[PDB]
Amino acid sequence: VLSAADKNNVKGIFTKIAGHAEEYGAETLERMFITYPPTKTYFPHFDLSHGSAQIKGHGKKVVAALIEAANHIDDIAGTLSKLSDLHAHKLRVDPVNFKLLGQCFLVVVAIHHPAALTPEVHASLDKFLCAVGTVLTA
Amino acid sequence: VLSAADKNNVKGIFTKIAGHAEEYGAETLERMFITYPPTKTYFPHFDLSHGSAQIKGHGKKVVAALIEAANHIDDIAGTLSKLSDLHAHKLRVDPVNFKLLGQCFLVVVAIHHPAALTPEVHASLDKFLCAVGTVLTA
Amino acid sequence: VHWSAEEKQLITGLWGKVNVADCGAEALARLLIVYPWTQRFFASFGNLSSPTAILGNPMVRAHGKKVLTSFGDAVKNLDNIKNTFSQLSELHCDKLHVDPENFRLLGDILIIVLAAHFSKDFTPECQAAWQKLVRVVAHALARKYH
Amino acid sequence: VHWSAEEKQLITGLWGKVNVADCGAEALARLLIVYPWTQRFFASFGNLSSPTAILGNPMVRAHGKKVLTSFGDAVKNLDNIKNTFSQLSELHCDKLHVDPENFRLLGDILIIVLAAHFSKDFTPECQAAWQKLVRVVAHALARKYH
Ligand code: HEM
Ligand code: HEM
Ligand code: HEM
Ligand code: HEM
Ligand code: NA
Repeated sequence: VLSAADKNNVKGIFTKIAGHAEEYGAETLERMFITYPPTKTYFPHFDLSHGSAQIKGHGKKVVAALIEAANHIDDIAGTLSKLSDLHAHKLRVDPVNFKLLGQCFLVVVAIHHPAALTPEVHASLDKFLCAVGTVLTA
Repeated sequence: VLSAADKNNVKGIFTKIAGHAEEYGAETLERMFITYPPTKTYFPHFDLSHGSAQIKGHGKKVVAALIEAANHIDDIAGTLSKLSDLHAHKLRVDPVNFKLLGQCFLVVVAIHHPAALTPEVHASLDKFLCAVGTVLTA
Repeated sequence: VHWSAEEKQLITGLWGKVNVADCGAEALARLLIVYPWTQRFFASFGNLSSPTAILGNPMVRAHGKKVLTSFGDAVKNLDNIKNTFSQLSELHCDKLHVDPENFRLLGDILIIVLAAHFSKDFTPECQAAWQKLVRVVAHALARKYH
Repeated sequence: VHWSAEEKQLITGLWGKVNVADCGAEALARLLIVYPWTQRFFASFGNLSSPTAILGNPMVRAHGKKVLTSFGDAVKNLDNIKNTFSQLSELHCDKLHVDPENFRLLGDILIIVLAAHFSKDFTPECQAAWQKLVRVVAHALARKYH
């Protein structure tokens, strides 16, 4: 599970993320769509060109949901269970895709806050993202 | 997580696994070593020939641990926490190996109880084995 | 990969006893029930709303037979599996964009279906040979990604 | 796989700016810290008992430089990667029995290390090309399994 150090490491890095939800979320999605083009299949209703209004709005929601889970890190499943039915039942998102989006989020964090993303913080954030992915695929 | 139906499916098939702990555990391990020979690397201290005393004794312990997790299916992590330090910290078992052992266990169940291993039960047992593997790699 | 005489015998021997229609239908239905995100690829098959609906669906059963028949093409030319699956690789990789981890999951399900149909005749050595076969087929199917 | 002119430019252009010693040491240390089961393969390196020990271990630092230098051999012949990595495939598959999922994990860590070193110069298109490169190398490294 998430240790006490994991939780403080995650909360610590998110003090740098929390003010950039739209910017970092949009960049995470744009990186995912360009690096892993098959992920575009889940967004046929979107304009997927750079900086489109739909990508910006959706990216803000994704990161906002992560911030929610960070604020209630003691029960991530309780905060995000409302997204489980959407992703696992309605959308049928292949579980491999959560690792792809998580990789893109870590790249965004590394680009903007390289000194904060130490090996130990990286380890904690990987466990946090894996825990979120398990809730959303449940 | 495990739904209420998953928990009912797992317990039912395990009423037939209990009482065959040594036999089914030994066969699961023999299948894993033959089907996936790299897994033998974790047991350099064992005689790995068919029906060796170490394989039989260890197989009984593996399935006994599964039966224990089934008996306390509502909190698998508390029941298996001591084994987590052994597998993740001391032994450093690569997480891929938990899927290999789980596959061999499902093969043993299918060989002996094919009618009990319906698609819905297979689905629930897969989720249970995945949950155990997640605890043991924490 | 290299096939030993014993592996070839275990594969061809078991294959002659496989009920292609029944084992194929069961393997595909289990894929859709055990790993429900795979249903996203089969919306054209209609009613996948429950395990009972999936197991009774004519299109799931027909497709599963075609899938297992394709495994038979591997059995019948074990040294040419790569050429045998080249067109199917284009379909699954370029057109359907099925993640290759799903090929692994289908192969593992097939092993469990064969274990159920053959019981103790599905020896550990037989499982080893068939696991190798489904791995080789999954690799051939994933080729057009690399 | 096939490589576009823009992909080749992104790969060779970034490669000329990579600190092979520092990025290689960092990627290997992150592998051992983020995915600690990988430490089982490196017991000959001595003290891996903490993040501090790993990051200061001279054998980790030396090995990480050799690993990234090999990625450079891929950069320097992008259409011949499978042959370039043939001997390394025998080592990792036949001798060490490293599960190929670990090759994917090291590649993903390398991408995060490159992102940290290059910041916004590591554009989405640059990440796409480098992710493709680490995937192609991982595939070549796993060749001797098939
Ligand atoms: C960290 C992991 C993820 C988080 C926190 C997350 C969060 C969210 C949120 C908050 C929504 C909006 C829910 C609503 O408006 O009611 C959403 C919708 C959606 N998500 Fe995710 N998501 C994640 C991963 C993924 C992945 C990996 C995919 C597919 C590659 C995906 C595809 C979608 C789609 C297609 C929608 C519907 C979007 C729309 O119609 O506007 N999500 N997600
Ligand atoms: C369902 C998954 C598993 C369960 C329930 C399980 C259970 C156990 C138990 C109960 C023990 C003995 C603990 C003790 O005596 O204190 C043990 C030890 C051990 N396990 Fe596992 N195990 C699992 C998976 C694995 C896997 C996948 C591997 C490697 C491929 C592995 C390798 C070992 C080894 C090497 C030992 C030490 C055995 C000895 O020295 O006697 N285990 N496990
Ligand atoms: C080793 C694994 C697999 C083999 C040998 C295989 C084989 C085949 C074959 C032979 C066909 C042709 C069907 C026809 O001729 O009508 C086919 C089609 C198809 N396959 Fe696979 N397949 C495999 C795995 C998968 C997986 C894992 C998925 C999805 C998760 C998938 C999705 C599909 C779909 C959607 C079609 C088209 C069905 C249609 O439109 O009628 N396949 N496959
Ligand atoms: C995926 C990209 C990888 C590349 C390009 C790569 C490359 C290399 C190279 C160049 C060597 C040097 C061989 C020599 O000096 O003779 C090596 C050795 C080795 N590699 Fe890898 N490697 C990769 C992944 C991994 C992974 C993921 C692991 C383990 C989890 C691993 C474990 C080892 C070990 C144990 C050695 C032997 C070290 C020694 O005895 O000094 N490699 N690798
Ligand atoms: Na090679």
